[PDB]
Amino acid sequence: GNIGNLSAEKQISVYDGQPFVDEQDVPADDPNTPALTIEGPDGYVIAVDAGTPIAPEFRDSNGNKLDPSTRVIVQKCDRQGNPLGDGIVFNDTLGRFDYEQMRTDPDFMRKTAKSLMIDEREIVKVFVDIPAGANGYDADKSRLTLGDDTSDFGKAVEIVDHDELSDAETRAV
Amino acid sequence: GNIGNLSAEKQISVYDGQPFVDEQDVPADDPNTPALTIEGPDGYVIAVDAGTPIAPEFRDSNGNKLDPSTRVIVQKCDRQGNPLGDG
Amino acid sequence: GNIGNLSAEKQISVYDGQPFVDEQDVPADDPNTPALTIEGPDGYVIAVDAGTPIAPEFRDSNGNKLDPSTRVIVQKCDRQGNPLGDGIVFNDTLGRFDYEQMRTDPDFMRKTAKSLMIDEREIVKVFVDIPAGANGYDADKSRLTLGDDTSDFGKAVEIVDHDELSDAETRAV
Amino acid sequence: SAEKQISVYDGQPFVDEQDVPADDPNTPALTIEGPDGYVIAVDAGTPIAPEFRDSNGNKLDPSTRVIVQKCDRQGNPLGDGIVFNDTLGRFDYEQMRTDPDFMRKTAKSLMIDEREIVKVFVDIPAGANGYDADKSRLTLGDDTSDFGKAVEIVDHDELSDAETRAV
Amino acid sequence: YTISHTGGTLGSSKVTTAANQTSPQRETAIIGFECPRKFAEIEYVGQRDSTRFIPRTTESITGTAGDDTVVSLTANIQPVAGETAIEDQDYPVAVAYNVTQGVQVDIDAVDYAADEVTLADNPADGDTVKVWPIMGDGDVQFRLVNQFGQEEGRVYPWATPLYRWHDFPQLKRGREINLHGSVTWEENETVEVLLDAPQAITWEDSDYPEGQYVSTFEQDVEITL
Amino acid sequence: YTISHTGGTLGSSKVTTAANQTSPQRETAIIGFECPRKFAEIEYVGQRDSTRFIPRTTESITGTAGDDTVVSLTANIQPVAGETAIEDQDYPVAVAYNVTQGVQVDIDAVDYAADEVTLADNPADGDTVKVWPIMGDGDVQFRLVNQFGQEEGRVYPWATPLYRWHDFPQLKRGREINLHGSVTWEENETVEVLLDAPQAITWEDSDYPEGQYVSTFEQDVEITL
Amino acid sequence: YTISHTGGTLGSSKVTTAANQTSPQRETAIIGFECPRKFAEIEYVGQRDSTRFIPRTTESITGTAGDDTVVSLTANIQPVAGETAIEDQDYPVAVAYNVTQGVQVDIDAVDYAADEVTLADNPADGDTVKVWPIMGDGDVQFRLVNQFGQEEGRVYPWATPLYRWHDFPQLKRGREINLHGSVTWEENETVEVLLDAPQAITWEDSDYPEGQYVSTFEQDVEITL
Amino acid sequence: YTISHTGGTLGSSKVTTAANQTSPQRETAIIGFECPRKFAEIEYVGQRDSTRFIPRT
Repeated sequence: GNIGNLSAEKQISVYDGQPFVDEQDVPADDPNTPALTIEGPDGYVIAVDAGTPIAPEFRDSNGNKLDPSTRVIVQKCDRQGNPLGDGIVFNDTLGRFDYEQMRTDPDFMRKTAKSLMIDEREIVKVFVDIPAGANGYDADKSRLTLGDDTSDFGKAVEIVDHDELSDAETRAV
Repeated sequence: GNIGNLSAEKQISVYDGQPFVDEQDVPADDPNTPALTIEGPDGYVIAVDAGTPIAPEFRDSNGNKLDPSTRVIVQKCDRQGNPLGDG
Repeated sequence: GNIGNLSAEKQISVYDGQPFVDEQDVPADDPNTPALTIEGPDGYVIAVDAGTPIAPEFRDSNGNKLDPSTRVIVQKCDRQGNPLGDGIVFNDTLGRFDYEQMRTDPDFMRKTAKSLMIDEREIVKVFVDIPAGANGYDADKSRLTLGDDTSDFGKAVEIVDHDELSDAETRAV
Repeated sequence: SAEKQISVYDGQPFVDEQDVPADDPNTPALTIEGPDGYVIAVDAGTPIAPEFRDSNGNKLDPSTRVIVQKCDRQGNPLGDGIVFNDTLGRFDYEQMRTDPDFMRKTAKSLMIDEREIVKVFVDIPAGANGYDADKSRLTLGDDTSDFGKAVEIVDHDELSDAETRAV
Repeated sequence: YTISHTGGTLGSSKVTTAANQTSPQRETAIIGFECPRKFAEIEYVGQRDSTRFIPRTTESITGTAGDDTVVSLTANIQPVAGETAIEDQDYPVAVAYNVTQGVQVDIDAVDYAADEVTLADNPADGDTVKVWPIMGDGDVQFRLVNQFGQEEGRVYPWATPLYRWHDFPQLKRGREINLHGSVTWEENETVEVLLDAPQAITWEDSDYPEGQYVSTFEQDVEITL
Repeated sequence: YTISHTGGTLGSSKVTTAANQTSPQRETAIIGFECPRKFAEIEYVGQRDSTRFIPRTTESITGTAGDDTVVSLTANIQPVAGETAIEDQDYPVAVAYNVTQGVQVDIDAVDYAADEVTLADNPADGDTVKVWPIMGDGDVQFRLVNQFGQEEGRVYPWATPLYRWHDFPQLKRGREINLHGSVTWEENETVEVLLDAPQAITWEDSDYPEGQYVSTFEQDVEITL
Repeated sequence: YTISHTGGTLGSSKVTTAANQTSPQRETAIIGFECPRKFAEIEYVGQRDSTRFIPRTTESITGTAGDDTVVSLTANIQPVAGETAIEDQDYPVAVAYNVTQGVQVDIDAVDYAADEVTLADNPADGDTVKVWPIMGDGDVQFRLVNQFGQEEGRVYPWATPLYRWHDFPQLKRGREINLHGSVTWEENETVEVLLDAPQAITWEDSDYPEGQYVSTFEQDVEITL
Repeated sequence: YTISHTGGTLGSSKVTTAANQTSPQRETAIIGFECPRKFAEIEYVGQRDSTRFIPRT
């Protein structure tokens, strides 16, 4: 009655429900406020290699999709909450997306551009640039699905504990 | 599910209702009108040899047999419609 | 004022309205009645390569679709119309198709198995096997689209006139 | 060539249907017997369209279990040699034979000779309403898509069948 | 090892199909000789293998006074391969049965050309009487179908006029019919005899007097074990 | 040295002619693409250059009680890309306009076999309605005309039926039409879209609701400078 | 020497367990796949062998005048496959049964964000209806237990959010729900599926119309003999 | 192996076509000379073989 051992590389996805990320409601027209906020898991490393999908199911309080004019941005920050300018992976609109099938069919899938990597306290943030006419943001009725851990399409996200030379080279930012 | 291949020379018969042969009712005493016409089937070739039989059951509208004194003639023609005399 | 000279191999598709093809309304339960009847066009030669699609948009007099368990059959015959038995290209059903899109996406483009080659008088026939309960065949409302001559997808059919040794080797079936 | 690429369905005189009670799986639902002169070959990766319904035309319970299973010439199952085992509910009767993305294929190849038998076993719950293969049917394989796969049929050729009788 | 043996209306197997044709001139399947699991293969050979065929149709009339005579029957009648008066023939050109009295009736006279006849007695005014005469025009041939129900070949693709099967006595060597073409069967396959004709044909009329079967098809073949 | 342009309903020049066909079923000149002074020469390439054709015709009716339905319009209507229900289609199979109210109509439903439609607003008795549906049957091709007005030769002497342009979702890449043949213009020369169809087709009806042009013939081309 | 089977709700034995959880949020055993003596050993492979899970729970309501709508169901609903309207789905998000009339009910429409629904048939006052909607939130995983009844451990301790099984079109290849890790069984050993979430999943409602099991677990697996 | 003939208003067969044009200034087909099955081919050589036309309205 054995399971079979594992690599340290756990191939998963990322979503609001996990206990190391925070959501937050958003007013009308501030890009600067962080809607999402990952934090480092305090001991493990996350790795999002290139070509990684997103599925940002953002809606209003009334269940409707936001205006496609809004632009979504993902961005790395330091261990204090401050971005770097570089390290950005994604800047686009919701008009690109098909909520009906954005996480389904690879033809419609929207992947990152750059690789990305996370130490025990590193942070990624989501920024949402909106006009005034929007109906804000309701995080309870909205969510995200980052990556795929199920399909023969898309890719996953690697997570690992600290191993010696792996972390020796991984801390080389 | 076999059938057996065939020699090219198919031994058959001929009758009125075939799609390379035409009928035409004739008036009383017109010989030059062709009652029956046969034409080549556009791709195959026919060969009749002598001693070939006939059942030429020619009747009227009421079906009663004709005047037995009637004459019949069968003749090859040109590609236009003109009989040859020869042949 | 130039037009551009042409090869003999005209790449086309085939349908009912063309003047070398005939339709016929059909009852339910004869798999032998020729619904469609192609003939040689009296001088040209047709070649359907193996790997050719079909769209047999078959319906009833009330416009509805036939029973999907219906079987469509396509078969070559002689100059007198007697099928040769062999030289079959098709044996499948209607339920396999989807009339909404059966001539659009290659994922649904049902195609032939073998090649085909028509002399100046050879004939192709199309047959239909159904149970009794159906609402028959209404060719006046139904149609067929054989091959494509418009898309980057699919293939077409080659019409040609008589080139000498081409025909000499072609007649050697 | 001698190899013929076709499909298979119920309305053929090498195949038998048998309407079924509620929840008696051990009964043969369907049966395929050899044709006594030809030889059949299936490769793995081959679709199924088990259009099973009730007397009243409605679909069965999704939680049904289906098996295709080889048997000996006697008719007894070998246990091994299964090609497929899944639920009806996995399929979509509206399009289960149409889109390859919805097609569901075998997990093994298969070979049938002049006496071998394939059986179809069907384990249904208690409450449902039998199975009438009059209004239901089946179609196995396709020879039309570049996708999918056909089934090979042959007359007896010497060397291949000589290999084949080493089972 | 083989034998020479005949298939027929019933013959070896009570699965052969016998159906009726159409009035629109579309060549249809008269009979289907399906092969069983009992045997291995069958073989039919034109120019060697004898055949026998008595086709017959069914018409009807109503009775009125003086109507001892029946009109043209939509059928070009022939004598029975040499003879005109029925009593000396291999078989009757036609037979008549009154339904009300429910009996066979004797035929008196014929006009084959006009396709008319005259009976032994006058029917009752208002009665009904049916007639079973032979078939006239039509062209006939042979076809094969696999076990899959799809076509596999017409045999010698040139049909024959139906009338000769009347116009020769079939029970006499030389006079018997030897067609052209050959064909071989398999287990679940089926050969089909086909016809195109103006008129309808019949089998199994309850009121026919001479047997349960108004017409007959028979063919001698070879059989493999 | 060339680039890619498109010829259009207007195209690169306000001399392109738009005329309609006859009711006597005989082929006519639909459109004349006349090459202008501005350019050097024009090239068409079948199997490279896409083409789009939204034809649309005209019918008219008068209102009275119970006229929520419009007839079989003498046109073999077809679904659009296979799709039927209006709001989901690539473009409307048909539109209609009440003249007296002077407004657009929205449509409930369609029956394609009987070629009928079902509206929402029962028009008034004595009122007038126009309808603009697609065109159904029709065989088109391209013709060449010199500066003199003489026919040189047709392109790829094999017509194109109309209804494929409706059957395919014209905007999807690869699915879009690519006819056959080639042709090249000169300065004062003309090319002509010809059609044969039984129903009259239109352009530029004032009472259209969606746009000042009801029907479009767009084509991709290569151009020299 | 191995083959591919499916373990499921019932599968290869009547010893597999199915029970429900508690409302106090702390996970419990939903299903137990016990291995039989019939086989030798069973294998799981994440990322290879497909898996399927249709969860469905129970709600109850009493009717009165104007009770066409059903309120926030304590249940986070998602449009299946992205699709909102019912009959376009791969399966119904929700089902309704009147017990007083003892019959199925058709649903009119949905609001997903408010988590409310609108039926077609107004119920009666004093009448009782039950509803079978999907399960929404919750966290799942597998677990292992020896022959004794002791935890051996989990597999890949990253509980998949339950609504993913509702998101994708499970019946389509390439999108099917696979997981990460592997595990091998032995004779008297039992794998379990465990869950935690607020609402109480249900099987085996006799009054349910569309099947003798409302909610299903299925999983392709590998077997030795 | 060839000889000469005349095609005409009636000519070698009654499969020709004889129709009239339209008043709108657009050309039509006045006459149609269709070949029969009788002859393998017909040939007209301008500058060699004459043509005659007596039109009348």
